[PDB]
Amino acid sequence: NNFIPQPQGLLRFLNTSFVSKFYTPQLQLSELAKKVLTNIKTDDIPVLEREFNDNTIIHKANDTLLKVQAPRMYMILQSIVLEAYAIVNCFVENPSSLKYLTEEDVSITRENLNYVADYLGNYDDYNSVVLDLRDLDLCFSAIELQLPLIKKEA
Amino acid sequence: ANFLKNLHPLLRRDRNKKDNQDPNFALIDALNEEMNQVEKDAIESKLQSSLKTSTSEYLDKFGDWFGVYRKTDEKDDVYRARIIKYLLLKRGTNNAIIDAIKDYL
Amino acid sequence: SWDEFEKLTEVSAFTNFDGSLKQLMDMVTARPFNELFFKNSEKTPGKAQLVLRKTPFNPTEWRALDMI
Amino acid sequence: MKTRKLTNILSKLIDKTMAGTSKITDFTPGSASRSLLEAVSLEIEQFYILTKENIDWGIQEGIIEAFDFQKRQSKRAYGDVTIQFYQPLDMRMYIPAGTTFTSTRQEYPQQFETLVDYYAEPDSTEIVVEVYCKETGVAGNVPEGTINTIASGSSLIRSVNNEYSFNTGTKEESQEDFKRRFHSFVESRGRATNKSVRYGALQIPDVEGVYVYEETGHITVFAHDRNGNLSDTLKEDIIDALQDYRPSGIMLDVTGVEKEEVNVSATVTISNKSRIGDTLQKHIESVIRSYLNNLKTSDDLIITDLIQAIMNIDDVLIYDVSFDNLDENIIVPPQGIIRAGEIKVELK
Amino acid sequence: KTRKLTNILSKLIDKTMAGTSKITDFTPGSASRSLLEAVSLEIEQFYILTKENIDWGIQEGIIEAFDFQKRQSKRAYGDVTIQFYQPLDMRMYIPAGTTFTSTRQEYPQQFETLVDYYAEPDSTEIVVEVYCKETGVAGNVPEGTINTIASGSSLIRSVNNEYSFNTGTKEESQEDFKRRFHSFVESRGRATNKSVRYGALQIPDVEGVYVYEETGHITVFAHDRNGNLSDTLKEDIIDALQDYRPSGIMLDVTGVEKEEVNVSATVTISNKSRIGDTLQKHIESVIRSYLNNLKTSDDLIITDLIQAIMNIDDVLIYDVSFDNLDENIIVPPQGIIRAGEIKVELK
Amino acid sequence: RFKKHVVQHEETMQAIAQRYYGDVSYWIDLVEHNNLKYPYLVETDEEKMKDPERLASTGDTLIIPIESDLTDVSAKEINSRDKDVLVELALGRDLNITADEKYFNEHGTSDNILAFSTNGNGDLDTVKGIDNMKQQLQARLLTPRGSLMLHPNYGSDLHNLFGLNIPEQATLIEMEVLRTLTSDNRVKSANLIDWKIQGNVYSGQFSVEIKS
Repeated sequence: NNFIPQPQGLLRFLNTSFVSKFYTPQLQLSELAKKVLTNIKTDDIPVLEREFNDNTIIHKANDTLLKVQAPRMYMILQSIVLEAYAIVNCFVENPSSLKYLTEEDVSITRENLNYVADYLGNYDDYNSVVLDLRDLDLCFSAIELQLPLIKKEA
Repeated sequence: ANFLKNLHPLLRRDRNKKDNQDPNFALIDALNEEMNQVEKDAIESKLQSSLKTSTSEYLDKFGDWFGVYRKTDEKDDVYRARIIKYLLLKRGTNNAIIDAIKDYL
Repeated sequence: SWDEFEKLTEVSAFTNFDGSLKQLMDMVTARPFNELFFKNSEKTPGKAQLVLRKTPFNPTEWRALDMI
Repeated sequence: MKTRKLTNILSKLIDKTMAGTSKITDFTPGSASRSLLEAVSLEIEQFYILTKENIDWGIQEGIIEAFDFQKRQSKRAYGDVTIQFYQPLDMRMYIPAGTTFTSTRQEYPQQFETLVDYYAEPDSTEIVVEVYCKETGVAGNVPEGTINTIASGSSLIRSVNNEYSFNTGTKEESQEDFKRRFHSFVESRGRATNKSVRYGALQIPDVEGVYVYEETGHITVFAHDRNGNLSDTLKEDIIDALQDYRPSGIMLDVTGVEKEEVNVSATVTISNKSRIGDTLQKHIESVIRSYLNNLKTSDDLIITDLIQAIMNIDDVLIYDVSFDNLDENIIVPPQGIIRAGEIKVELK
Repeated sequence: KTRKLTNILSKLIDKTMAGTSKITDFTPGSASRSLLEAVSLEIEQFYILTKENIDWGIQEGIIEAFDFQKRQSKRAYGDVTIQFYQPLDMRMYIPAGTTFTSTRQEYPQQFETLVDYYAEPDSTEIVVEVYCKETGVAGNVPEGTINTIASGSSLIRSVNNEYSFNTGTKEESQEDFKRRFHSFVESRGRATNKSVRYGALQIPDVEGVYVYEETGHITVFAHDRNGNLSDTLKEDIIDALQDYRPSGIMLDVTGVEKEEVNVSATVTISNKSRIGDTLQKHIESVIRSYLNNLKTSDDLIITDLIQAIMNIDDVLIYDVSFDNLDENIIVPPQGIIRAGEIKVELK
Repeated sequence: RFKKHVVQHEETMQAIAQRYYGDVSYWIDLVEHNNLKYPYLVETDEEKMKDPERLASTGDTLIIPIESDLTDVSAKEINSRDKDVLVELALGRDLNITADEKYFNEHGTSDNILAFSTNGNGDLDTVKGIDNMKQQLQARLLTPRGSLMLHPNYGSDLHNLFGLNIPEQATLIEMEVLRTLTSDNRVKSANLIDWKIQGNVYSGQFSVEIKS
């Protein structure tokens, strides 16, 4: 936010029974997501006047009927994007945001990511969305192992 | 494609007759069964890849591509014939328009 | 090149009296801000390529160069 | 061949593995066997997903190949410009094709060029010529008054400006657009039909909006580009290329277009009492202009469609929308086209 | 701040030269230089000790006063007893590092003895403390698992641990340590909307609590238990919020009501050939799911319903209207929208 | 890499740093690798009883990282807590396939021999440390050179070297075994220690200088 703007669509998207045997989800919000989300809600953030890259996962979620068919699952997708968006920001810019994220907060994202993946797999409509999130499932685990080690290094 | 072939020279590809239980053989058999099922599913996709034998969701996709919409409680055999007839629709002449009454009877 | 920092240009063909295209090429390059040289096309072996890119002394552009 | 989630495949594989022994039933996350099975199941699921996507792509490619109805590539942007002279012209000058036009604005460095020569009549003061953008895509849709200079000597030219925006510049057609075009083509095989004349007139890539009006003994065709201005060359090309679909025993004419004007006033109650400034009003007005200008002659203005278009913004921000003037749907005449005029938007 | 060996040694040499005229040689190996170097090394070691103490103090010392416990990856340990066939007749030796292997094959855990123990001349039993080799929770073992000793003997019969190993410890990062303290400090807030919400959520069977605030009275209602609120839950939660309510401000607790909505909508489709039973059933299911998922005190805006229903497919839907829905329906704070009866007509 | 060291009686950390790294000033960073409190070395055993994890005494094993890895913060963090696990991680971890150690020796240069096993409970057996290195070396020696389906040139020509048990064939077999053992970069070198040929059976032994 401090350095460069963000797309309008992502800003609009971010601001806002079934159970898996292996996975047990929970709604524990990360500490970093608590503060970053307030900035997105407030107007103090640059934003572009045009949008591109329609192949992103955000447009896939908007196109499908996940909002009305499964708003609870739609809410979890926003939570995953919120934590995912914040951890991208700190490395590129604003290193002061470090020492506000822990391995437990990142670990629970995979639990929610796998929990919603099973529900999306019951229908063939969400194949594109399932193909994207599974790629990030292995991405977060690498960050979890290195996050304690990177924090001490910095 | 065979999981027994091209796997490894030294790995034991047959169960041990000395003892009934063999976790290695069970794991190899399970992996081979899964990959053989995947191979059968891939081979089974040949019918689904052609309009002449597409069924279920694939035939619905074909109808959507051609613009012919599936009717409620319509089977695949009649639906394919209806798609073929509609693609070769004969209309414009007075006799053809009169002959088209059979679909509106 | 630096599209953002460079405005619209009206470079003339006859800027150099009876000069070679290389002499006119130098004016367009505006050295040392842009590097120009002839080298083999690694991406397409069997033919040459003409390179005209911003100077690699920038931090990110320095990282962009392949390491040997 | 059917989609299956990772968990079901993993459970089936674990159940198969457990047969014949009981020295394996320990599948905690720390176990390496569970990790290997998870990786295998993930690869199988990805293979199934890619297989389904490739099957869909192959169906599309077969549809392309069978009827030779190739997808439309990137479409060039073009429009009109006005040339202004210092003094009235005394001699018939010549303007060869390929003359470049460039915008002095740094935000829109895209160039334009001509294709057909133009001759300025004697004792003239202004002339209108067509310019075609070299680049194809969204960059060609520049705002109004973007082209300022001809990027040449311009000895007899003071300034150049465009009174209308560029809308023909569009990206590659999506899958849905190609599907609709193919459905129209399939339904268009029977000539001497309105749905057939629709495809016959729409076969030219430049044409976007098109409508056909029929009477007892005459057929009339109404068509226009995205900008909404028919051209003589387009009419000639339509006449030349439509001979394979025209009715044999009935005359056909391709002409007629009129810009119908309407003023839209709407009241918006934002959920957040704060941030009700004029910037968001300007953004909403621009969105409404883009929506209304995108309509065609065949389409007609609908209150519910406008509500859906404006309410594409998240419902948390905009809580209620109402129209002070618009209360009933408006039926566009076949020759005319509805589009934005002067729009006024206010909070309350 | 801390100073290195070189600075202290140079200061000592300079002061010695300033004060002492009898000493001029400072070659390596000199007794005086060796003494000064040893003193400087000890001073630097004390400086490093103070540095480590300050690091510990800034990291967790200030928080140690408050009620919380720190973990430092202490390896698991517990008491273990050993028995013999007959009473001893000698002082048997138990050297440190003796490995007490786990009898159970499924448990690869191992333990070692840090300190030596001397058996009594005639005691038939003795109890010693043993520490695990591996840290973390993995070192925990259930009772009756340690029954083997590597340094076996004829007199030794068996080993057993009556009490389980409870001292297994795992260390978390500083952020995890600080987050619990922040939660504890934040929980102490009272007489506010967020504090009242947190206090209500502390008690089990409390979810989706909504608070409505006014200058006259404060009303709180919820549908925590299966969409309904019981009288006993109201009695229990009234007492709990006494500590959380503002002083001198009335507190009220009530139930949650619902207002079913009857709608008979009509939809016009551009391509009438696509209509069918499945399409209308899906549209009705989407409408009823959207109407069911409404937040508390959320007005039923017709514009939002139009946007939701028309967002299913822009190309498919061409016009929409409602036969039995005049305008947006306003609801009280305690009401929630529900789907009573829904009908969809295709044109 | 890191050199193992044992605390000597009445020894100080400064001398330990000076002996290996040369300059005693490096001891300030060396203590962080061992993860020790201010009582770095204490002779009294009961003193260590208060906190054995964060203390060291006589007879305990220390870690001596090389100079290049001494300054790395990641090396410090890893060596602070892993302690004895460093050797296993340094030599790696792999699944154990020596289900029948008695059987695979009877069939040299024969396929379908090795197989997985089970240790602990409900989990496939794994090997680590020097045992993993020995298992990998044995598998490489048994594996023929050009049989694997990927990354070829892995194995040896031991199956083809059977001959007339003459001295030149014995030296050829020795050289083949030495090349096979020295293929892995982890092992420094190898050399024969004894030769013995009697009748129609070849026997011998080799020594390998494994790093660390």
